[PDB]
Amino acid sequence: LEYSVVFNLVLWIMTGLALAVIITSYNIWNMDPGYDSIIYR
Amino acid sequence: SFHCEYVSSLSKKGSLLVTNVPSLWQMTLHNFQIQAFNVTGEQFSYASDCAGFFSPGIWMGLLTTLFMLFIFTYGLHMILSLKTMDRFDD
Amino acid sequence: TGLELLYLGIFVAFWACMIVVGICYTIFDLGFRFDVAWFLTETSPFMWSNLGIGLAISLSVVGAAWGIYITGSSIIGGGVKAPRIKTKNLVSIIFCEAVAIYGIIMAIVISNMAEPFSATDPKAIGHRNYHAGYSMFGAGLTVGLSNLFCGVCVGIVGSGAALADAQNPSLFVKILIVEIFGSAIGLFGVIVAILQTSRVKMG
Amino acid sequence: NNPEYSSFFGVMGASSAMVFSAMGAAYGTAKSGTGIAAMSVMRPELIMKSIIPVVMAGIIAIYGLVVAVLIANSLTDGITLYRSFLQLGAGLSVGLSGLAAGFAIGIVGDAGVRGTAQQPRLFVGMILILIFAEVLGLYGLIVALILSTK
Amino acid sequence: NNPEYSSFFGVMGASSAMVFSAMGAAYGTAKSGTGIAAMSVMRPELIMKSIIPVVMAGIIAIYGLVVAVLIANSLTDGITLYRSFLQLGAGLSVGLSGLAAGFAIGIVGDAGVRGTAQQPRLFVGMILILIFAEVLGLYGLIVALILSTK
Amino acid sequence: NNPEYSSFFGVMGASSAMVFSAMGAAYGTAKSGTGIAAMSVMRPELIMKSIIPVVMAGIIAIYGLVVAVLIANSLTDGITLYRSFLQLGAGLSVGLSGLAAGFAIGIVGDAGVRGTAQQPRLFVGMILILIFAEVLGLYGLIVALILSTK
Amino acid sequence: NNPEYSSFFGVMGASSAMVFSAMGAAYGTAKSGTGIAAMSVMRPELIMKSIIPVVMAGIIAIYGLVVAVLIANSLTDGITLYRSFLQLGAGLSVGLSGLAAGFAIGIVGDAGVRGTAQQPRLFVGMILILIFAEVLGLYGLIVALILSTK
Amino acid sequence: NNPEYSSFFGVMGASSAMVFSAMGAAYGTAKSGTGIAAMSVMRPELIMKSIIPVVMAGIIAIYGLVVAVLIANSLTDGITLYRSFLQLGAGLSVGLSGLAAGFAIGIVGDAGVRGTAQQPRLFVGMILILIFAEVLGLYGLIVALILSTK
Amino acid sequence: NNPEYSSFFGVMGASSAMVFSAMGAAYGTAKSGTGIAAMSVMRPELIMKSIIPVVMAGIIAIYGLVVAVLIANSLTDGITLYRSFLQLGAGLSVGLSGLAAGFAIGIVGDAGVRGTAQQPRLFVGMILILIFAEVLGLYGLIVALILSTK
Amino acid sequence: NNPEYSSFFGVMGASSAMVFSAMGAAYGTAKSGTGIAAMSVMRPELIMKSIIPVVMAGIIAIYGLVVAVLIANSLTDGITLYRSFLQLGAGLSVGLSGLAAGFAIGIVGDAGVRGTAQQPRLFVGMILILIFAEVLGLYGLIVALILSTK
Amino acid sequence: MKSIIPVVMAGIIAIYGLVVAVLIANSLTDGITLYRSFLQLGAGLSVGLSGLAAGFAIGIVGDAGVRGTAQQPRLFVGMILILIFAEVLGLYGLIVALILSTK
Amino acid sequence: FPELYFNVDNGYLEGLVRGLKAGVLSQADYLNLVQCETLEDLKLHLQSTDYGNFLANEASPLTVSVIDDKLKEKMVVEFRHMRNHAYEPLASFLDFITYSYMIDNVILLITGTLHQRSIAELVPKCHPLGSFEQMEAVNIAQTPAELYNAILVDTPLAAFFQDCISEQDLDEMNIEIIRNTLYKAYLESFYKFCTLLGGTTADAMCPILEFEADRRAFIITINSFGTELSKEDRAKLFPHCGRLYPEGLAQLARADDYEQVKNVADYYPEYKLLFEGAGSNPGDKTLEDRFFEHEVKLNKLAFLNQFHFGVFYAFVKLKEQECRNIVWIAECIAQRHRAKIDNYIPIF
Amino acid sequence: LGIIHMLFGVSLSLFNHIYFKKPLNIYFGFIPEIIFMSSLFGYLVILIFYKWTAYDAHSSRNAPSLLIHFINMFLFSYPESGNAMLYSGQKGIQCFLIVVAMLCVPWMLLFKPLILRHQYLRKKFDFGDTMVHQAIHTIEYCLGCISNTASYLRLWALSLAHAQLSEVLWTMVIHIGLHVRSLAGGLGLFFIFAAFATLTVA
Repeated sequence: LEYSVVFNLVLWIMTGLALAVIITSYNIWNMDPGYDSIIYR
Repeated sequence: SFHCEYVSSLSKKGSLLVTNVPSLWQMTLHNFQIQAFNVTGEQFSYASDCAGFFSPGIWMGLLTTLFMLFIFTYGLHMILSLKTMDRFDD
Repeated sequence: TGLELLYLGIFVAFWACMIVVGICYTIFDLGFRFDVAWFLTETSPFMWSNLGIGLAISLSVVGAAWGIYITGSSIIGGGVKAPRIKTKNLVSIIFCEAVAIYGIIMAIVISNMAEPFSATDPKAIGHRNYHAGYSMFGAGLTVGLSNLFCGVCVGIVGSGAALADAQNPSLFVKILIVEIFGSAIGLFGVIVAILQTSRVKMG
Repeated sequence: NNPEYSSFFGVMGASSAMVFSAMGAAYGTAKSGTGIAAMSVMRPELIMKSIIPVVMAGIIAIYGLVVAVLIANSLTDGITLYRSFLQLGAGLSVGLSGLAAGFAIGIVGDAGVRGTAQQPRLFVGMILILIFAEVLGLYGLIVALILSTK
Repeated sequence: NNPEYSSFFGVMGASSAMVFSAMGAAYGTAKSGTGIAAMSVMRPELIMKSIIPVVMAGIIAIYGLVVAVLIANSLTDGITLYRSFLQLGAGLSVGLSGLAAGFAIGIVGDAGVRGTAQQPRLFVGMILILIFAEVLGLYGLIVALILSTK
Repeated sequence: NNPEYSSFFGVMGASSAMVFSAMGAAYGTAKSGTGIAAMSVMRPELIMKSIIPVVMAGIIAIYGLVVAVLIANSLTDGITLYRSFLQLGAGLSVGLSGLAAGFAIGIVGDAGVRGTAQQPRLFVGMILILIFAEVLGLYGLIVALILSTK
Repeated sequence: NNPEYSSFFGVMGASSAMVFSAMGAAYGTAKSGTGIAAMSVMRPELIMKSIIPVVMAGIIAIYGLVVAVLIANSLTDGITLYRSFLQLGAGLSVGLSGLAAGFAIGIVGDAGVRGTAQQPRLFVGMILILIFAEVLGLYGLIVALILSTK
Repeated sequence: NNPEYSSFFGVMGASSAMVFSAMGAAYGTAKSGTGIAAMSVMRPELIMKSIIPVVMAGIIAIYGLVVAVLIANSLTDGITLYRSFLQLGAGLSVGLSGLAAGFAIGIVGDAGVRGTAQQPRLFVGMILILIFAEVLGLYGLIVALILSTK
Repeated sequence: NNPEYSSFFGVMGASSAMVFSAMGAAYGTAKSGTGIAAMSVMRPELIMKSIIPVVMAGIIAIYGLVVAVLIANSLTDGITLYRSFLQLGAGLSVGLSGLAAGFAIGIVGDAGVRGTAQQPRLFVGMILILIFAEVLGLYGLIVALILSTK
Repeated sequence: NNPEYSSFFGVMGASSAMVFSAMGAAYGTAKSGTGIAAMSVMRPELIMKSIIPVVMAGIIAIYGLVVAVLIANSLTDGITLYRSFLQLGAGLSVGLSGLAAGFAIGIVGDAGVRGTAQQPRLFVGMILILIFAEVLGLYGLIVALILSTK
Repeated sequence: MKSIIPVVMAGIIAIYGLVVAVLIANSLTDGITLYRSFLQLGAGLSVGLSGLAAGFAIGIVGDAGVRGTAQQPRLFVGMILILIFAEVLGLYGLIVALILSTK
Repeated sequence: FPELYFNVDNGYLEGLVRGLKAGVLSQADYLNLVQCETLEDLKLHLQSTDYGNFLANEASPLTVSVIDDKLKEKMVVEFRHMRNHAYEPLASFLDFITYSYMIDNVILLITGTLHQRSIAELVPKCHPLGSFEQMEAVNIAQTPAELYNAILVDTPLAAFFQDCISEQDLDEMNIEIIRNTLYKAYLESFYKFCTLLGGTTADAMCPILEFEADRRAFIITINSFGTELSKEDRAKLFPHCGRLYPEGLAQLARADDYEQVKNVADYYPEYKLLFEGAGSNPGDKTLEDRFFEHEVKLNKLAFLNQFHFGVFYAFVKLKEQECRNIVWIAECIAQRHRAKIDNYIPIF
Repeated sequence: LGIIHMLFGVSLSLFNHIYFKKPLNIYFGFIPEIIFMSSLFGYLVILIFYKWTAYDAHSSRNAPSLLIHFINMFLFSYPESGNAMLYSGQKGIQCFLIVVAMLCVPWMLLFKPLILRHQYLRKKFDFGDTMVHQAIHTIEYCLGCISNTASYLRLWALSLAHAQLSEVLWTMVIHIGLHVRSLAGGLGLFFIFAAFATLTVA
């Protein structure tokens, strides 16, 4: 018993953590590196 | 067949046994397993468990949460789409 | 980009998992799970009823707000060079607000149908009572989304009318017929929700 | 008798019938109305011809209404599960075809009024192209009547 | 004998035959109708020739309708479960092949109509290409007829 | 007596009433503050008049507050699911309505502020359009006052 | 003896064989029609000779049909699940290979046709790269025949 | 009687108050700090006044901390689900109201600060709209104090 | 005895070997034919020697055919899960390694052909690069032969 | 005695405290380092003052380490769910408040430094703004310490 | 020859991953106690994803820092100072991972 | 579907710019301006419409140069006021409009430094839309090589220079080849950028840019036949985003006579009609004037869609055509040569 | 190794401040800095050597974990339970060394700024600027103690990686060169080791 509760804890906590990692990782990986002083020379 | 962790009259163990009236009796079948038609040999067939991936309380919960997260996402998509001017007038 | 990839990623991962689950429950012979009957029966009728009531408002109000922001922004943007716009074109705002009022009427009617069952078992609840819960959800969702689309429609065509009026005033009354065909959609959402509600009783 | 959840699919029939036809008719009208209003500045006389895409998108809302009325007048707590699925088929089949017709009407109405304002000879072509768009709502209605009244 | 829910698959058949054929025909009509509308400003005489894409998009709608009517008249209260799945198959087979045919009639129609206004010789080429777009609907229909009557 | 989870739906009700109306009023205030900034550089005297869409966005979040307080004062452990779902209904109904009205106040506010700056005849027009936008928040409030007291 | 759901996979075989091949042929014909249309503006003579990318997309549509009829003619009540999985694998194997071939015929058909206008010597190259695109539909057939008749 | 797992909701309450209030105050600060540092190059005298959006962003995080502490010091092993959900409701209700206020403080901070350098009169206007952005965090607090004390 | 579903994974293995390698060889052909066709206007003679990327794309589909045949001939109703899983692994291994080889052959073939058009020396280089692409399909085959024969 | 599997959330608390604060500090460091690097070309003397946003970003990773270590030291196989959740919520509270603070530190570091090179008076302002960005991590830590030790 | 530093600072993140991967892998067994197995998960994520955070931190400040250094040689010291507070994120993932792996 | 977001940020300016387009001279207004005898009558007519008071606080010995500059002043204040308001999805698009003037300012800057003239002397000649954000290039002016390096840092134009202009090319190339090769890169990039703004913006902006690409191809070709530009140079300047790109451009590169250009134009009805529409006969409208008439047709058509940024581009080009019309009328009035005055292009 | 070289580093600081005649730096910096470091490090190093002598295979069952006692010492939070203590009176030693280290920070942070304030008031720069700089330096040294200690784990990390790369290269390349006949194995090993040597160099 409680197995639907264990599962809906672990599934949704892990999907929340995995989205927080994925979104943050996507945001930093596609962050502007900002080297405008040389990108044109 | 059927399997359950606690066919019991106690709330601490799921309250599967229900009395509509006061009772002098209590019971618990820890890991209860039963099969009573189309049995073969002395071996149980595959068991449906009393606990699946979801429950009535969880479906009501998710059909709210994973509905209002659609609505909060609309909130979040418009608020995150706020912008500001890069210039101001002469 | 990022939010589109997030919504696409969730949508794809969700439906890919429902394909894998649908195949796996089928081929393992677990058709005694995936019991949609259990889902619709043990999920409380009060939930369906109240999602119906709250959506009948909020989706109608989401439509009417979308409608107001669209036509009201062109009204103001054109009204800079044509101050006459602010009066006649206000009908496109009043028709957006009518779409919310269609929502409020229909949600109050559905709310007046909601009652306590005092029951916690499917046979004790009984068919009329599940049928109330679902038909109240459906009525509320029908009006709610029909008004959402009607509000999006009225504001859009009201922006059309106000930007045309800013260029030639004689156009407004001639164009304004399109907002009537828009506002018909919300009214049809109300007529259907009335009929879906007309037979229910909770208790 | 029938199961308690029986009427759920039939309710989603009536709701789909109207909502997707409201979505169709709203997009068909919204798109067409932008065309009409923008076009009318150049050619103010053309409004009474150019309303026809909007009347067509209004007919799609009527198709969604017709099937939703017939389904709602055919709902009861006592409904057999077989009829309740047919009512869902009917509601999707008009609703999403009404949506498909609304999309076409909206796109061709806007292009059609814009073309017409430069070249009035397009008007016969526009009416033909709108007939071939709006008839998808009618096919959605035919299939939905056959399901909902069976 | 059979699940009371069995008809649900055949009902999603009838709906999907209609709906996805309507979405095919709607896209075929929207895309080529936009082409006809813009085109008719330069070559007004071509309206009553350039309509052929739209006529064939209507034919994909007709294929959806044929199978959706065939399924809907072939459904019954106690339908045999595999006979219900055959009807789902038929409905997706014509419905989505109709959608695919609609996609080709749409893009071929738009490009072929604009191209024909640039090039009077293209008309025969466009028609041959549209037949190779519209026949996908017909193959969708052949499979769906065979399945729905197996 | 009542189910263990029962009070949760009323709780999310109270939360949504405040959160969603907060998001709406936040957007309302952010758009209006941007419009005020781009307006003030040219028309600094106008600020005390151009505050109207901001204070109206702040009023939208009071409609959320009022319901979130009413729901929260109505909670208890022993709550029946009927009262709990009525309170979730009050929650989304004010919540998303306030959210939507906040979006209309923000966008109409930013325009109305930038428009009034160039054309003083619009100040009353902006006030009127925003009154329609505020009334959409009031409708959410009316049903949420009904549901939370039912 | 055999499972209830067994024929659903056999059906998904037939349907997929058709639907994904129609999608492949539709994409092949949509890109190729775009290319032929835009090419023909300065090349009357090529309108007939250039239709070969379309004809090969029409063959992908037949590879779908062949497997879909071969599966459909072998569906029945008693199907032992194993034969239904074989049929699903056949239907996906031809279907999605038809989709891949259709993608490739589209891209090489567009680019190849445009290039053939610029340089008529390209035409033999366009045939060779198209044999290598069309044969993916044939491999899709070969596997599907083997599976559906194992 | 009290179940296991009760802590999750109350704990996610405490954490959500802190996390979303910190996200709010981090967006409020990031936009304001961008505004201040892009602005101040032309106006050194405004640095020690244009900090106010950042101070108000800090206060949203304090409302978060208040509720997160008030929840964290009111958890117990085997807490009843009613108090635990109330602590979730309080948690989200300040946390997300702080997030919303964080967006508003950010935007009025950026636009109001940058605008001030070209127009000093805007600063008092920016303070007032920034109180209207800040006070949503306070409505979130008021609801969160209420829920956590039922 | 062994589970009735066991053949499914082997069949999805066979399908996968064909499907994912057809997707690979299609993409490799599509990009290669684009590059060849775009080259031809400037270098009409190189279009024959530049077939080689397409031939290697074809070879990736032949590897996926081989494993799809070897899997498809190795199936029976009673197939042990151990063996069916080997076949699924084999299918994905050649299939996705063929897709990987296809992405390589395409990008290398396009850039290599359009480079060789401008630079007659590059041919000797790009064939070595294409070999280091196509060998991925051979590694996939090797692991698929190894898996399917345990 | 009490539930097995209880460890999972406590362990996830340690990981969340570290991972998200390391993401915060990485973003903070990264964004700030682009600022320092691009600035240094114009002002080769400001390098050693300009490190402070990088240092404060590093301190966010220290806060996540402090909680992660405190959690890990407080784990046991027999951990009551009350302590296990308190550890998860502590983990997310610092982890994500540190992420928020890291976002703020990255943005105000970069904007502060690029502004400071154009006007050295901003340096004090960048420090004051940055204290309000960094204290969010300290608040997250406070709640995490209170939770994990409750 | 100087600007290789960011590559080697990224290089240590793989090695921090390897240290924990090896430590976990040697500590596995048939029927491992769940508690010891979750500890190994938490370690494995904590290094792996802090390594990932440090990987991005090094990538961005290495790309900007090397470019900046070629325009201004004085940045060489600022760059390697920045690469401390970048690469230390990999180390903190290691610290917690070792603590968890031996708890 | 785009309508349903567009007015969130652009709704106000969309209303504003259509309102500003209502403030243009109709065909009847041009037919009134030509009725007169002196520039004082141009003032008195324009006083009845949106340009009123544009010659208040100005000297009584009025000149056509003052009317030209004051009409440009109104056009540029009407545009600066929108650019200062627009948000990033539109603000990048309005900046692409300004590039059609910054290219010419860069040619003035390059021409000044090649002639060693101080760049600050040319700032008053540069078009006001093409204002550089950083004047430090202008303040330094030290060498052409310094100007090149300074442009590549100070200006967001740098990404176009990197594709077509090296420092050695900047000295070796003729400035008119630099002007056109820049415009090739701009127009192809602005087209690609518009195809990212999908739906209505692409669908009703792209025809104008597709035409400008073909207009450039024809006009560059016919003007090159008496000149140093080889077959390769014409091809190198033609913009590849026009309808003619697959074939027509290649035939125009091969061309050496106006009959061969007409043969290319005779494949496309849209262009066949321009070459039939002007034979360059005595008293005829020129081929260039037919392209200006067609450009006005396309810009008018862009106002017939609602929710798109195409109206901001079509507005700037129509106000430019209006300035050009008022100045041409004012020249025919001031120079007394009213016989040709009808050569203005009607707009609405 | 890292602890000892950091203890040398603070000792090198003492010499350098003496050669610049800076009594303030040795008094307010070096003394509390070495005490902070030495109290934390000394406990840890003592425990490491003690474990290697105080335990064996017999005492290995239920043997105490060193890192836990080290963390608990810094937390001031051993709960009288869980792991057994390592030696008699160790609780007092934990309490003493951590409290002594915690008492170092105020001297380093504030006491030098206060003396510098009174020197500049009597000799008749700012107090706040001095406080900010000295606080930052103090905090960087103290947080650096933890971080820099852990940074010496790079030693181990690299040493493992080198060993495992070497082990894999041997097992993948050299092992294949071994054969059951003298001539075949002798020819195989020659080319196998040349390929191996190339990979070891790279």
